[PDB]
Amino acid sequence: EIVLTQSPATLSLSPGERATLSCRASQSVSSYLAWYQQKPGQAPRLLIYDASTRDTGIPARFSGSGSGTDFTLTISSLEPEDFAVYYCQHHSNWYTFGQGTKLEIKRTVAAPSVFIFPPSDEQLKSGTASVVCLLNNFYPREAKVQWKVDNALQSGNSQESVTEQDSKDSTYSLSSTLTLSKADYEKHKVYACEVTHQGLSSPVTKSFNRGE
Amino acid sequence: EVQLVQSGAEVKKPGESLKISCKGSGYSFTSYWIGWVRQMPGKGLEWMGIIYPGDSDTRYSPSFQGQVTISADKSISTAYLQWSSLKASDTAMYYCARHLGIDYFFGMDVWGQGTTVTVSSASTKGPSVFPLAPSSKGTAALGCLVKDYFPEPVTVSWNSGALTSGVHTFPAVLQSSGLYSLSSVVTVPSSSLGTQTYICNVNHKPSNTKVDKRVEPK
Amino acid sequence: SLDEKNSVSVDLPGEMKVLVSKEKNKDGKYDLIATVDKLELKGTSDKNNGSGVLEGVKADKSKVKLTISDDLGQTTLEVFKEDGKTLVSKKVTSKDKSSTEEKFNEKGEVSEKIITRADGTRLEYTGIKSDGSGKAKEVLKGYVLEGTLTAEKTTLVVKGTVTLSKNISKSGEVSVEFTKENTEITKLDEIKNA
Ligand SMILES: [Cl-]
Ligand SMILES: [Cl-]
Ligand SMILES: [Cl-]
Ligand SMILES: [Cl-]
Repeated sequence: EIVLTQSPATLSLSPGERATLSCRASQSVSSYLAWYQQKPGQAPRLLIYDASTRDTGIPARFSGSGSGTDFTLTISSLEPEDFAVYYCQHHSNWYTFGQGTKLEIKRTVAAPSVFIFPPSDEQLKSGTASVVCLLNNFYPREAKVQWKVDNALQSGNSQESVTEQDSKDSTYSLSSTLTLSKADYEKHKVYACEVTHQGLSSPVTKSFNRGE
Repeated sequence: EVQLVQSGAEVKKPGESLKISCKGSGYSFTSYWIGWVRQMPGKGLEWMGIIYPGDSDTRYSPSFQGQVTISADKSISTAYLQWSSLKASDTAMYYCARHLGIDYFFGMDVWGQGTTVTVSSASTKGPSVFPLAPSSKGTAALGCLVKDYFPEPVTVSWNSGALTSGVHTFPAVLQSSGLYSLSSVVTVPSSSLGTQTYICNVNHKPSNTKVDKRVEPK
Repeated sequence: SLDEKNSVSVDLPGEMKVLVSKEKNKDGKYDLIATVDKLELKGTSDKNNGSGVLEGVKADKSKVKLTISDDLGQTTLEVFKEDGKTLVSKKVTSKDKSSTEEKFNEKGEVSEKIITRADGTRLEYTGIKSDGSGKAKEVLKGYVLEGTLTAEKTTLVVKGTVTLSKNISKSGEVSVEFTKENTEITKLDEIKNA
């Protein structure tokens, strides 16, 4: 089938700058390409159709161009409300949408502040132990968290989630939760969260000893 | 004045049938294709199929053929998306949108506001709230763990809305048990752990659960 | 508007012509004027080439749009309904005088399709269905042939029991169960003999 590929996956810019988004098709295709914008919590909005014609009400700073295999969405000068996910969609392959490009705000690299939280004594009376690791106010979004129990690498027993880019400082925050049974938790001594991120010169670890 | 209005959010159990609806206003509903679009949590958009309400001609994407039925009631400008036996993996956001052209394509130019479908074997349950106490230490972190509730959403404020600076409330994750869990944290100067009181206010309206949890240092 | 002294005439594919502004317009660009079927279309663009987009509205509120490729070797004429979004027809004429014209039904499907070769002969398809079938009619220099269309080939036939066919497929095959200027043979009645 004809496949659409959007580049880049993440485009990091600032208000005032020019933004170019790419959609490429694996074969030469017709002009029937549409572009959409979707902000968090909102329905998509059509911006461009037939590769180059603007929809009603769309501001002039949006424009589309391209033919054959290479299509471009250009935002002449970015406004704050332009930071969102952008999707292309072509007629071929049963109107399949592209995977999307996230347009995010570029800011200075900032290492996270790392915090580890042992399970509360109240939770342990219920039979479960949740250990929480906080990564506060970092940029860019790429961050790896690795759990260590008695220096054994943990796998398949944690969940994480990341906030949206902060409205005032443009940073991300991440919370990682390690869940074990109280029996398994009371079997090991040292619990450690290891964070890897490009703003740190080396990986950073926070840990505690159970009972201390 | 051209618009599409979808029916409200749905919380269902697996196996149940479900029929959600999309009502058109301000234009000739039977003169245009209406399409349905899926967006799974944290994912992109997926075109499911289209119907021409004038004669109920229906075209499905090969990815969704046989998984859903799209129908329309021409006399009340309403399109429908239905399942006979919902799956957990059907949990997603569903949009209807006006679909322009078959052998040409000018995109989907009018969208409904979306309909959330949650499919879980779980029943309504209020959360448990555990402290995330600050450690021995200048910036300190403290928070609340809001664990094992259903369905979404839950709301967390700090000191009854008096503390907003430095607060991060994380998106909920779905655990293996089918119950949701999230955490809310806040960074404060470690100077104020002995004097300032920190209470997190958790509200789960589906269960009418209000919890105030005092977070103290150990 | 624009006339003999304030413009330059540029010959386009499909025997259309466009006028271009002399030096430059009020706010940067060149102005373009082209009259298509009683209706004059206005468009602005850079380039001073003749290339660009021109639009217009008919008396019945239908919208017309004419785009001219940058090398001026291709021309696209689209007719929309009143909403400016429902496609009524789309014709693409090439510099070599060949063209394809699609007419869409109320559902947005190609229901009629006219293919004009460089020599002027036309291949007309009417009543196209979602199957991929329909009626087929070849317009020639003198006579008309009528037949059927299938998603596989195109069969044209003339009819005693002596009734033989003419086949044109997806590609440029032409089998008979023949001329390159598409025809010696002469006119319609005279086919039944041989
Ligand atoms: Cl290691
Ligand atoms: Cl560094
Ligand atoms: Cl209409
Ligand atoms: Cl969490």
